[PDB]
Amino acid sequence: EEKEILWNEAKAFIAACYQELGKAAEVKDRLADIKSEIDLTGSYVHTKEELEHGAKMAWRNSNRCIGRLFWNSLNVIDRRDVRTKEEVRDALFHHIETATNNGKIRPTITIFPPEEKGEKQVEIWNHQLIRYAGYESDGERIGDPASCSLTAACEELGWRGERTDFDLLPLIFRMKGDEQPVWYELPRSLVIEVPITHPDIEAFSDLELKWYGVPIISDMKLEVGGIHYNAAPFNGWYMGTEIGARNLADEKRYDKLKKVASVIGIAADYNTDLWKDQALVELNKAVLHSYKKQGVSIVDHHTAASQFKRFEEQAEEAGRKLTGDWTWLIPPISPAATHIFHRSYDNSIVKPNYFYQDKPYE
Amino acid sequence: EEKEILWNEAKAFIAACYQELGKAAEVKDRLADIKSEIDLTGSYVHTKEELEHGAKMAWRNSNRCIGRLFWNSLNVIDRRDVRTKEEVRDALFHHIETATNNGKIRPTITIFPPEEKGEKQVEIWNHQLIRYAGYESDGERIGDPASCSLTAACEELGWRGERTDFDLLPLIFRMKGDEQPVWYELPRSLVIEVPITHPDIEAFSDLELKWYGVPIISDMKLEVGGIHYNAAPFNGWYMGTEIGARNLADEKRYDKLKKVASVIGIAADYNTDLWKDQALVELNKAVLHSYKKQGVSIVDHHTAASQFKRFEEQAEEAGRKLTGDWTWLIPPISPAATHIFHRSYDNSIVKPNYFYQDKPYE
Ligand code: HEM
Ligand code: HEM
Ligand SMILES: C=NCc1cncc(OCc2ccc3ccc(N)nc3c2)c1
Ligand SMILES: C=NCc1cncc(OCc2ccc3ccc(N)nc3c2)c1
Ligand SMILES: C[C@H](O)[C@H](O)[C@H]1CNc2nc(N)[nH]c(=O)c2N1
Ligand SMILES: C[C@H](O)[C@H](O)[C@H]1CNc2nc(N)[nH]c(=O)c2N1
Ligand SMILES: [Cl-]
Ligand SMILES: [Cl-]
Repeated sequence: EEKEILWNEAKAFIAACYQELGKAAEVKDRLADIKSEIDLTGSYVHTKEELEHGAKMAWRNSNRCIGRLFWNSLNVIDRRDVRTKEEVRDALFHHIETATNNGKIRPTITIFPPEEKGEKQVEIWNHQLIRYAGYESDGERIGDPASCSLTAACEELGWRGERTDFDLLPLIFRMKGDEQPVWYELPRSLVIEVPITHPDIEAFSDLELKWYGVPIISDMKLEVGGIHYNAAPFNGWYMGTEIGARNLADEKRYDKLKKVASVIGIAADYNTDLWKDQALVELNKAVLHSYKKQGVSIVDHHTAASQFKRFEEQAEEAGRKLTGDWTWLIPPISPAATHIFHRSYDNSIVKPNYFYQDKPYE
Repeated sequence: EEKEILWNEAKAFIAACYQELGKAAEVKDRLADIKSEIDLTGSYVHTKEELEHGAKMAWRNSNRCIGRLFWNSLNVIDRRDVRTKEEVRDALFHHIETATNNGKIRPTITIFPPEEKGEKQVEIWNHQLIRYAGYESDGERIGDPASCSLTAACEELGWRGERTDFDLLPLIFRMKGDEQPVWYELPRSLVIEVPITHPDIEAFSDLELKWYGVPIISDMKLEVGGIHYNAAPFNGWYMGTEIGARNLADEKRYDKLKKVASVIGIAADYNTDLWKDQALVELNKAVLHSYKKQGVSIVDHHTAASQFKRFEEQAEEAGRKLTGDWTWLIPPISPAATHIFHRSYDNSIVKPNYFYQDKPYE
């Protein structure tokens, strides 16, 4: 019956994928070979064309993503050939390098061997390949609280963080047949960081804020035609709000709004002064300004929303249903200033897609 | 069967209402009289206590409302005795006066006779008792575009607006047995308006912006225990964002953000400058400052969210399920700065409640 779910998903994917690539006449024969392959082996292997397009379809189907306009230009790196942790490590190093591209970020996905019997070949522990550590001890909070549990896990494995507010977490992943994951410290030369300054508030640098250049989500599962690629790290460029309105602003993150209000010279005493709102705007202006100044790719929420409007228009022209999660698509600042706020979206799940999966820690 | 829906709703309402008022032992007898009344008359008449509490329950059940903490302090005016348009007019005039309360706004509802056979005794055309007219002709747009259709309707009835950007629409309602609605010009002495100034940007007054003091929604239907009060205008005080981030900001409303950016001395050329976001903050600061300065009640979105958190806490303590519409509860500026953004809400509809109903114009 496991050979039935896989067979059904495969038929749906191959038909759709080959339609879009204009290879509709080759569906019948390809479906034949797959049918035999599932019978004989219990699974099937995607061609590079299928895998590449499947990854692109998956991004296109990500309801929560505002940046889906450029789904078809995704850079897909096929690494189903890896067998050693050294190979996984170097593939992850390479992903960071090519995606970063000296600041001109290339949306990229590196695809590792898929689950077999639901048995993972490679199991990545990082939420993102580049992320800051977090510590909580004796009322003392350091770094990114979102990373507290992974950090403690890494420190259980012999790693020790310097306990700055911006410790780079090591890459940590487990190979099939190993009981523990291994960890590799990130070469700093691969990691671009952006110091946060303000275009006209000189004192903003006193906050000593910074963030990393490329968000590379590495703990989600890519599903393509019944095949579960549990290890397939992917990246885009940041939307400024992710950093300015969430990462550095949330009380359960870096919680910097009070300090921003201070350096911009406004009181943080009264709700009616809207000091949090003002601090959010200046901080988000600072983030955008800082990334542009260092020549690292970034998009503001207005421009991103305009691009998403075009994605909507493109979907209609192509005859494809549009799906989306309104609650995630709206930016966390001035959402009513975007068209997204003023329309509704069908939150139906279409495959191929990227999914949450259980963590091996916590 | 119409006597069945009514009977079922009545049983559910009376039981619940009398539980909450601690009059549980009187349910059986009250349900008896109602049962006979429905048999004999085809409907039933609420006691003043039931009507008052039903209106309060309805507010408490309004999923989209962030101000529900004060549901139990609602001022309920029972006007089921009205029979003439002069009486309706004076009741509406009175509502404006008492709710305004010289600026110290009292949340108030005036309840008119309910539908009979679904036949309306009184039919209010206004969306709000106080609202600005809107005009669209020859590429010339004046006033509030949201009011374009009602304004044209009023001008079909012999009314003529001065075509300022802030023409007060007349009260317009239709009595049962009349073919046309009547209209009465609002006495200016009853209407408080607030000129919009900025606490430290003196040039802000050049925009000549203003808004009315009290939002009195007058086109929704109150449903209590099977009884349809189609005419029951109600009001609270404004949350600043309604005016600053929507009414004066929406492109399909007053569309003032470009002009705000000008008077606050920032460029409106680049999305990356976040000029819309900055303009929104200053405009919303101006609104709050202006209402406080004139001694007209208003609440900022942070304070309102804190109050709503208490409503959530109060609901749990009372053993009542909480319902809400996340998409409407989140404020249109800095929503992620409120707790509302970071939790989910069950959007189930509980009666008593306030409902949309079809308009007699358009
Ligand atoms: C090219 C630049 C991109 C931008 C600006 C962008 C923007 C965003 C943003 C702002 C979010 C919300 C993140 C959050 O609230 O935590 C998001 C979610 C998401 N994006 Fe994108 N994105 C981009 C590229 C991509 C790529 C390349 C993929 C994968 C192929 C992708 C897949 C997703 C997914 C799966 C989510 C939802 C994750 C979740 O459910 O938690 N996006 N995107
Ligand atoms: C006391 C001050 C109050 C504040 C600050 C407040 C705040 C709000 C706000 C901001 C909205 C959203 C409006 C929009 O987006 O168009 C809302 C919706 C609503 N409020 Fe309140 N409210 C208050 C009192 C009341 C009262 C007295 C009632 C009725 C008894 C009420 C019932 C509702 C209803 C029914 C809606 C939704 C209307 C719709 O679905 O379009 N609220 N409230
Ligand atoms: C832990 N935060 C929730 C979470 C969980 N699991 C995956 C997540 O991904 C968010 C996400 C995913 C893809 C992105 C692509 C580009 C971008 N700028 N941000 C992006 C953000 C977020
Ligand atoms: C036409 N705009 C949509 C709409 C339709 N029908 C009713 C509406 O009511 C919004 C509403 C309702 C009650 C309120 C009470 C207080 C307040 N400050 N705003 C309030 C706003 C809104
Ligand atoms: C599409 C969406 O339902 C619609 O634009 C809503 C979004 N949330 C809102 N929330 C409030 N308070 N008021 C509104 O008018 C809207 N508009
Ligand atoms: C409760 C709600 O689902 C949750 O807080 C969501 C709201 N919308 C969001 N939207 C984005 N883009 N990112 C988030 O983390 C969240 N949080
Ligand atoms: Cl992030
Ligand atoms: Cl309004």
